[PDB]
Amino acid sequence: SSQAWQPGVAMPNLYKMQRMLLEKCDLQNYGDSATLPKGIMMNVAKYTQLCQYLNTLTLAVPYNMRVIHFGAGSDKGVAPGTAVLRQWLPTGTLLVDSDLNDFVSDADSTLIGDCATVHTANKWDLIISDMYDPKTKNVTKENDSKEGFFTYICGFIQQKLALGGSVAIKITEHSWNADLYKLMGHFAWWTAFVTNVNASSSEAFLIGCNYLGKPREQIDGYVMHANYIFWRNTNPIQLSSYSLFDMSKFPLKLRGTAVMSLKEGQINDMILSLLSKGRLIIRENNRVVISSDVLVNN
Amino acid sequence: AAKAYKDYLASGGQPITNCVKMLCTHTGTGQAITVTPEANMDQESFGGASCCLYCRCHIDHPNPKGFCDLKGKYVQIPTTCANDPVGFTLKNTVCTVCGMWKGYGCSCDQ
Ligand SMILES: *C(Cc1cc(C(F)(F)F)nc(O)n1)c1ccc(Cl)cc1Cl
Ligand SMILES: *[C@@H](Cc1cc(C(F)(F)F)nc(O)n1)c1ccc(Cl)cc1Cl
Ligand SMILES: Oc1nc(/C=C/c2ccc(Cl)cc2Cl)cc(C(F)(F)F)n1
Ligand code: NA
Ligand code: NA
Ligand SMILES: [Zn+2]
Ligand SMILES: [Zn+2]
Repeated sequence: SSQAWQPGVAMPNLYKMQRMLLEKCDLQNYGDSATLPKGIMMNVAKYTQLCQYLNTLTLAVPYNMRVIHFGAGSDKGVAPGTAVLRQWLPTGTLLVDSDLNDFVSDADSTLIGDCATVHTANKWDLIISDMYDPKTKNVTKENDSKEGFFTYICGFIQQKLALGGSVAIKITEHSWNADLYKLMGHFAWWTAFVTNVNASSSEAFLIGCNYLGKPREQIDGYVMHANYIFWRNTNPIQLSSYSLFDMSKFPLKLRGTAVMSLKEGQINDMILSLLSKGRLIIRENNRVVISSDVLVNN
Repeated sequence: AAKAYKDYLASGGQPITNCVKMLCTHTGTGQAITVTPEANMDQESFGGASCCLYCRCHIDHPNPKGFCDLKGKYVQIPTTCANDPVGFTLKNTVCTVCGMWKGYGCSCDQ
């Protein structure tokens, strides 16, 4: 039970290699709750454990790193997740957050509205998503791949994520997308990570580490989601907030990762090697401009 | 400004809630407003924007340029006053010398 001192649990490799059929998610610990430190909310605890886990990976961390956070608005109109990200990220890191409804944030810039109304030509080094629609869960119908904001997430990754960049996208039993799992195979490494504080939920963060811009491995998203549920159904995770009490090593270490603009024909096997180790980011470094569309009508 | 909030609390109103409290070591410098949580053993750290009356109420900030000194930062609040961060920040003022709250860390008058 040494997992209880971890920030969470990552899906073991052997589970990723199965060919399971999708089944209903039935968690043994479904209904339990972890004991959070006094006055700490779940959204802060959850993001703290995600960042503690991301610290163990080979994230590229360049100067003036660029991070974008989707589905950042809470019901109360604030942005707890954004507050944790800004705590975690090196000072001066550009942080932009976004959601469908208005909220107050610590981000450098906040975008309100859906994908079709926001645009940028700039590339990003890290994408975090907590976007989730509770109405997606419907146990009376078949649990198929969801094609709403997920299609936009996939498009954003393939067009606006810098080579060497990483993502952490929130999924659940019912909130998932086959193409997103497939796109996990375009990273040097990937996993599905479950926070210890929210282990009673089917929620997980699909983490793609070091984007290669091409399929390193072929992943069938339908199968992999089934594999994810199989793992959750057969591996009870003990609810734990233990990792929250030791924040001494929390800040993301500055690596000063090199950024450079390379032509597609210049991306060779040795560049891929650098990308895969979190030692290189490929994108331009122009002024960051975000556009917001407004439908005008009388 | 404080004007109305103080009267709201004086009458017996509910202090603004949902201020974002952060996890931290509680071994920080203890300064009032910092780029990262700096709560000491007698303080709590909160996300700045959530503790700012102006940001929360979506009203302009009292500054010709409209600069917010909380948004994007962390505010340290004495644990004894953590039940109302917005109120505490309004009522108190930060020391321009040591960057500590007056009567809550600042000892420049000794
Ligand atoms: C701020 C409450 C408030 C609103 C107004 C306004 F409506 F005139 F703009 N003025 C003052 O002074 N105060 C507030 C606090 C917390 C939440 Cl969740 C929402 C609001 Cl609007
Ligand atoms: C904090 C004021 C305060 C409260 C206590 C208590 F714990 F005994 F209640 N002790 C001390 O020393 N100080 C405070 C200040 C200003 C505002 Cl607007 C609100 C609060 Cl909670
Ligand atoms: O082109 C562009 N897209 C977006 C956001 C897409 C999106 C994807 C998934 C989800 Cl869940 C929500 C959104 Cl909004 C954002 C930007 C900009 F913000 F950088 F300008 N620029
Ligand atoms: Na930080
Ligand atoms: Na004040
Ligand atoms: Zn403000
Ligand atoms: Zn002083």
